Amino acid sequence: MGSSEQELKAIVKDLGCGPYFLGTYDKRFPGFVSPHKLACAIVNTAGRETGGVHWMAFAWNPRSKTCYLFEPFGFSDQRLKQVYQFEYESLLRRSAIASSPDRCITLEKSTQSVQGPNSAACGLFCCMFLHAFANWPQTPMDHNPTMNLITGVPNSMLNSPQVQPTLRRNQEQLYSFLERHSPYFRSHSAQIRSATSFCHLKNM
Amino acid sequence: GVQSLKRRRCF
Repeated sequence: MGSSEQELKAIVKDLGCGPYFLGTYDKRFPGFVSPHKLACAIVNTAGRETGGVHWMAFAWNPRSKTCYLFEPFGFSDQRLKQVYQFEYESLLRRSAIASSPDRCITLEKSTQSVQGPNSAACGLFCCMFLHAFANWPQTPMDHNPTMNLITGVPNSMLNSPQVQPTLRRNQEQLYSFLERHSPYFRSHSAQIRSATSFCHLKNM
Repeated sequence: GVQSLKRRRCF
């Protein structure tokens, strides 16, 4: 809906990921059946019946046979299972089986947070990473023009009133990056920012 | 950017 509708597609499209974008999915995403092309997808932690709770990105580099998992909070698999009841165990298996000769795969997932605890900007952070992936499929997590704009923070420090200013800045940079490269974002700024604000989910 | 973790996975 407002906090990133399934129109991360429009933005993803604007960012030039079109030739690699499989689309938006819910927890049921099967995996990658693409042993020859770069593919990427924005997956939700929940089933469509629920409406969606957390957006995350998956990317596949057949050349290096590595699968990228970018979930904005950098949560451990243990905490992913707990907080969101999500597991990407079957999709990895499928992906190795369907896309790799030796049925092996290297998983590379972020271990740091770039998003604030009360922020509803997850879907947007995924689009920014997919831009990084499309342009630098060998080093998308860091060390590239796009991701150098934001700073990762050890997950244990997510709620620390100390790194909060780094996390709000990250989001300022997010918004401006989309502003620069996305006609759709530009023509929808007020709506998107307000729908995905840094403090959007703060308790009252 | 963010730090990542690489794991080999064979099935």
